[PDB]
Amino acid sequence: DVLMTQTPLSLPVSLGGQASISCRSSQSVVYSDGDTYLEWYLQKPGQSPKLLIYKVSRRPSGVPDRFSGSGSGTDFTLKISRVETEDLGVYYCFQGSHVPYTFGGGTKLEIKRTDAAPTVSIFPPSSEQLTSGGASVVCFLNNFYPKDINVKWKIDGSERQNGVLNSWTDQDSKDSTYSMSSTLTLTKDEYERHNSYTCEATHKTSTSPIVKSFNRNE
Amino acid sequence: AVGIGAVF
Amino acid sequence: QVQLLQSGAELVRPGASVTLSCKASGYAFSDYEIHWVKQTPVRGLDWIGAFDPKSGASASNQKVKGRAILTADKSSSTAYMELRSLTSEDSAVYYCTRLRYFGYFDVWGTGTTVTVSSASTTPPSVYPLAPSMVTLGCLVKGYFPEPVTVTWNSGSLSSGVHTFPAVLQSDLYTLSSSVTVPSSTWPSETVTCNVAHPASSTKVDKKIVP
Repeated sequence: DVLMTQTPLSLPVSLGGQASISCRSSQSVVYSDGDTYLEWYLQKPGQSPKLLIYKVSRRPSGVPDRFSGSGSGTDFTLKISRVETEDLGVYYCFQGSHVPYTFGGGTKLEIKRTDAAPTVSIFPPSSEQLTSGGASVVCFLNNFYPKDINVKWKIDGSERQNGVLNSWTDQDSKDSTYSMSSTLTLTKDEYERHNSYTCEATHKTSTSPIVKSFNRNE
Repeated sequence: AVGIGAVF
Repeated sequence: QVQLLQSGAELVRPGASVTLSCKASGYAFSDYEIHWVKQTPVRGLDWIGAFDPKSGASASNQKVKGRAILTADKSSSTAYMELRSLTSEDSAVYYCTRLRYFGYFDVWGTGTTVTVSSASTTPPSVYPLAPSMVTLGCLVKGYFPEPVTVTWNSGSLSSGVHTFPAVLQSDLYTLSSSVTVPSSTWPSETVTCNVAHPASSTKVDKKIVP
């Protein structure tokens, strides 16, 4: 088949900067009609892939001219000229000249933005969950940057590490931030044997943890 | 892409 | 207004077959080929095969070969791809897309999340999370397979929603969702989280109550 080697795997770029993604085919992708069917696709999180560039450099309507493509022979390049928050996702080159059609491995665009501190919220287990004998305490850490963040759970002042489960969103398509959800699951009997539950988030934006907590007795 | 039936 | 219609999910046991369908809406079916593309998690697209309604020709990628059968029902405006003898390597999201001769993939389906596993479906247990702006949440716990869909107030509340990707633990998935609303709107107005689990055909609404 036609191999499509795409570089880089991961492309950090500041808002308004210039991104360039390269693709190198194993063979010429010129078709017998004289045209070359090199195409570039973007897969934004949660969505289907969408075409940006066709026939090496042509642009369908609705695709801004900030996206441009060029290529000779085996070597092809896609250029995003002023990165916008919505340009985040994984980009793929594609050859459509020779069956089986093939995609490159993909290049994830990461947008560098100004630092932002998390908004933190804590949530006791619902009574409906308590009726089934388990209890999950939840902490949301929303709209912060950069992506790295630490969370620590304290039950009655004592650190807890077992039963914690953390998940990060992808980068936000509108403000280029990240969010994270932390869930501590305990037995309902264990949840009822202690009083105070605390979630503390430590992030680069500040030396002091942002602390949230509750008591069941309130 | 060219399409798998373009040459018929 | 052109659209391609695809099933949201299919749970398949190892060794069994799946049939995926792509139904066109808003264009003359025979003027475009239907192609299928496999998306592996985190990264990767693979062209799987194609069927051309005009000439009847079909092709598929040789990595799956012997296992893909591509067909079309021209009277239903529907394309089909049967994939036989599935294993864990075949779990992925499968898209269909249309292609005119010497054209490009202009329209895409929303994709079918295919999971190959011997476990049975498990609908979610959805839990409301309740305690300036107020942030409220929904915990969607203990469901298999992927995906679930989460909307707030049946989708009328779309700004300020964060839905966190599922994590697999003890062979069941868990995710959460948070919505941030003005302190003026809650609890004075109703905020409901709406969860749909296509592989079990189930739907759940949980009212966020103080």
